Amino acid sequence: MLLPWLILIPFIGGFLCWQTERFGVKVPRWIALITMGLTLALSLQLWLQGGYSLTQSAGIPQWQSEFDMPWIPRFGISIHLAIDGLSLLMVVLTGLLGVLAVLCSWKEIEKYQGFFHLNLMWILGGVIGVFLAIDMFLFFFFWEMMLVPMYFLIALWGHKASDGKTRITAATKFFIYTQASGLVMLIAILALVFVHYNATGVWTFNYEELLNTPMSSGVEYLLMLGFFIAFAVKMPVVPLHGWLPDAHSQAPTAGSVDLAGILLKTAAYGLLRFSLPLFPNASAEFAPIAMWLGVIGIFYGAWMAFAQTDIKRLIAYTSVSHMGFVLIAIYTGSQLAYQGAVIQMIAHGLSAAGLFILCGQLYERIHTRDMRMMGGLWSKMKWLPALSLFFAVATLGMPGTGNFVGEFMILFGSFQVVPVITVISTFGLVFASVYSLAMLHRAYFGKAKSQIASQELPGMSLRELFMILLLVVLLVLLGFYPQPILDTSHSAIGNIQQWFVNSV
Amino acid sequence: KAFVVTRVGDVFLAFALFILYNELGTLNFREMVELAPAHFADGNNMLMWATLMLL
Amino acid sequence: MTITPQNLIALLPLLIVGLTVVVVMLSIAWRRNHFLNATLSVIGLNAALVSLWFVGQAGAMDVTPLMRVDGFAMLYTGLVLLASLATCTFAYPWLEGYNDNKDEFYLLVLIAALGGILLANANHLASLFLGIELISLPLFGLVGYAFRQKRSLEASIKYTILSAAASSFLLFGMALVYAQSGDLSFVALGKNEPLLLAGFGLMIVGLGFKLSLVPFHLWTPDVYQGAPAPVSTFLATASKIAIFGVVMRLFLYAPVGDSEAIRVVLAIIAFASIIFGNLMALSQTNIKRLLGYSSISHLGYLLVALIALQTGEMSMEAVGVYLAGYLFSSLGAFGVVSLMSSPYRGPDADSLFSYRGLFWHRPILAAVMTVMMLSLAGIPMTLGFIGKFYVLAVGVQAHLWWLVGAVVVGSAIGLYYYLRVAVSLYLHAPNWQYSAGGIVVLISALLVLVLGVWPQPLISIVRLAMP
Amino acid sequence: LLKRDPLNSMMNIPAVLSRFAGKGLLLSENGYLRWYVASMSIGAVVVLALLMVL
Repeated sequence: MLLPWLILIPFIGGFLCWQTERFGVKVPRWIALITMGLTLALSLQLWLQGGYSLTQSAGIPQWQSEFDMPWIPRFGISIHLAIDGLSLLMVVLTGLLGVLAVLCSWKEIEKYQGFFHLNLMWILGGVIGVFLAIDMFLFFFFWEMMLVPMYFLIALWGHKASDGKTRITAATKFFIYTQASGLVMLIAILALVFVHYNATGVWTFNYEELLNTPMSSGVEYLLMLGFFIAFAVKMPVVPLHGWLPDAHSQAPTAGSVDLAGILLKTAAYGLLRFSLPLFPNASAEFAPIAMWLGVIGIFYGAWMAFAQTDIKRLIAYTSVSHMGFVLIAIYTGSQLAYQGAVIQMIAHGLSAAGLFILCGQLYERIHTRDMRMMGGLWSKMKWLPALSLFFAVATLGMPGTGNFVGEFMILFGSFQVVPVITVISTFGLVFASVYSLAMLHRAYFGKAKSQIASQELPGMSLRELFMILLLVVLLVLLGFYPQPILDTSHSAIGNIQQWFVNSV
Repeated sequence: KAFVVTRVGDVFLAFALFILYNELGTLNFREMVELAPAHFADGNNMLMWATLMLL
Repeated sequence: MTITPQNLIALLPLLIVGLTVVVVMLSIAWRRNHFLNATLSVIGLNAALVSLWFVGQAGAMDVTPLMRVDGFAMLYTGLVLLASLATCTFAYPWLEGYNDNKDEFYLLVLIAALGGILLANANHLASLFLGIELISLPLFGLVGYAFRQKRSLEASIKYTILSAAASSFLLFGMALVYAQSGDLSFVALGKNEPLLLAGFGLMIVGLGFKLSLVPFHLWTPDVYQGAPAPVSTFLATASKIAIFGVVMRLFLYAPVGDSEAIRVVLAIIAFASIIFGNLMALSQTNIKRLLGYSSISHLGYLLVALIALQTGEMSMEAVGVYLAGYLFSSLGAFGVVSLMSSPYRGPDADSLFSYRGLFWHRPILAAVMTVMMLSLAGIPMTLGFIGKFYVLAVGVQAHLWWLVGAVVVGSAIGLYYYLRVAVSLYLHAPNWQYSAGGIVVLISALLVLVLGVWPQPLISIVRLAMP
Repeated sequence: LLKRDPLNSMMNIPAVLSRFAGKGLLLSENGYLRWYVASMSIGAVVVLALLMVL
């Protein structure tokens, strides 16, 4: 019921901001803040009003709210929006990140600003629609239309048409690397539906009847690779992640909040929801390749993070290290491991968003991007580097932050299922420390005479500090007290694991 | 260098922590004390890995 | 059979347009006026659209042994009529600046509409020939309209020799088939000996010139650079839209097209058309050559559906909707190109480097080119994506794995140049019928957006038309 | 050895091969109309050959 409205407010707000662009220029900032407030209101209403602590073994079909509507009846394509417990965590996270995106874009007036915000709400609404998606075509359409408006963001707002490096390399690799694999998973969807159409005799694009379709061995394996390729180019996996640092280092850091904190979520959401239950034996065969790619991703991202000299590419290469833990979590037979991935995933978004906001904040203070050029700014800034120290501290497994409990319950479940690949995996924490300290010492520890421009520094406004203070206190409560959201996700995680166990 | 070296030790410390939860279930010290001999009627070879890596 | 009133109501599209040529020719000889001729020609084409309703009152039937009128032909006549309507509205602003004899233009476009609406209705191999040539003679002569430039005459002459050459290949193939079979009627054909197949390959050569296929695509850049932009609207959309209907009907009806010997050859042509279009299309910095390069790839996607016409009945509506989406995308894009040449201006200076800016010059017109240019690619919220989606489904349905993979990698390669033109309209800057021309392209922009987001009503029309 | 990222470069070779192969196809076009008709004859030759091997 609430789901059609909850995916449509982003699109309605873009229309109204661009409508009132003719009326005024200070309107869309204040319009956008209220519209994202309504998005979190409906999302938090579903958290509180709904039975978040529901039955742990109520089957694979279980939803607090559900919407159905005929869209293309010839294939049974329907607007099958349906919200689960873990999907509701995703919706509340993106509503909060949308508030941060529209708050960081405050006091940013240009030649056109309504165009920026209709695009801003369009891309955030696309991610919400992926998170509420049970029909395969609706899932794919939303997956691919959140991908078009970021291209305009990197192009027309990466820099205003002055340098050609903001389109022809950064934005173009971002677009092609995702869309080729999106078309791969579309033909994977179609091969799965056609083998189901031979089995039963109805053209259906719905998840519940495609869940248990009879397929011979050696056939569903190729479709599982087809799903995983599109789910491995969106979250950074080892062979195909070259788009991520270019995308984050060129887009404005509000666009980078969208590009890191929430676009990385949807691929592991799809690995939990759409790839694991549909292909149980194929995923059981593919598991060790996934573990090898996971350990390679953690070690690889940390080394590339240590070796880099700038900051946006630095945090962009932390992200590929973080997601390796999540991939190994998903491809195991443990309930605790999956519940560790969820808390690690929410904390991943919350620990990347603050760093990107602050890295963009530091650049507009000093007008210099290279990290090794500055140094010793602690005597000049009064609140930026202290808050930045805790966010770099929250990146690695420091307890009292959500990242520690996240990565570390994965390791418990991972050692429960398989010893040797887990005992390799744990060493990324040592490597997490070295790139964390490298960031901290090269940027803030030292003498302010490392740069001439490090001798005249501005002040920090109240609202940026307010939205940084909220994230640090929110992230500490998730580290100390993670029970409420684990009780929320228990049943959804449990039935996925029980199906992955029982179907093999 | 101290930070790198102390986290190598902490990886070594958490290794035994995984093994103790896999073998004996509860991590409370006293409940561990009178749960350790109950669970160890048959196999003992893997406890040296837990304890050496705990050390 | 003789003439019955059912036959006249069925023939009403070919009739209203022919009566329009006579009235337009008499009006030219009476006054020689641009305003009256434009009004008279557009009224006749609008009268042909109105009379499409009246032939819809009539069922699926024959007029002569030459033609068969079905509901399939109703939709294809409609596509050709809107392209003819589109080209006259784009020609008035371009021809207002022309120095003299500004009135022969509508007469030739009207002849080409007769040719297009004659290839929609086809049942005999001769009607196939009366249609191809009726449309070529205006396209022989209209790319050479305004021959005062040094390249329009160049383009006309290159297209003239090559199109006569294709027609000679088609005619020689058309007879070498009829040597085996006792009749040239599509249905009566095929009633796999090598002479019939060899005759068939010759018709593929003569048909694949006009459909811009891989070893015959060499004309599509040059004349598209040389011809006037009003002619390019008709040459990109109407000719190949009308021609694709007759080549699909021949393979649907003829039992020889069921055999795999012709199927493999057409699939390789389709494979190479996508590849040899979308790789040479990157380097171009000219908008007219850029659209001409994309035309080769779009006709290739149509062929990868047509090869699986014989496996599953979804290929009929797939070809139909991609043709509808392809019409709207090219008309909007080529209308903006022609709308930039609001006077005659001698040689129009259009290039990809000449289209820096164009949002702070004319913002609405830049939005139309961007919407259509994203619709050509496969970006969603646009009708081109739904058309792309059915051809992928048809290739999946018929297990043509190399061909559907070619579309995806061809889409992957071809995304690049569409996106540059979309962003090049946002760099830093370096009369009444004109407003009517703006209305036509703006109307098409609204249509492609609402039928990309909401595509069901167009499918209802297509399944209404398909038999 | 990781100062430049290897796997980003080694999965860019599809773009490298496509752009270079696309440049070769553009150079294959001439503009001289005799070779256009030769393309038509050489398409007829290969279509008849491909039909006679079936």
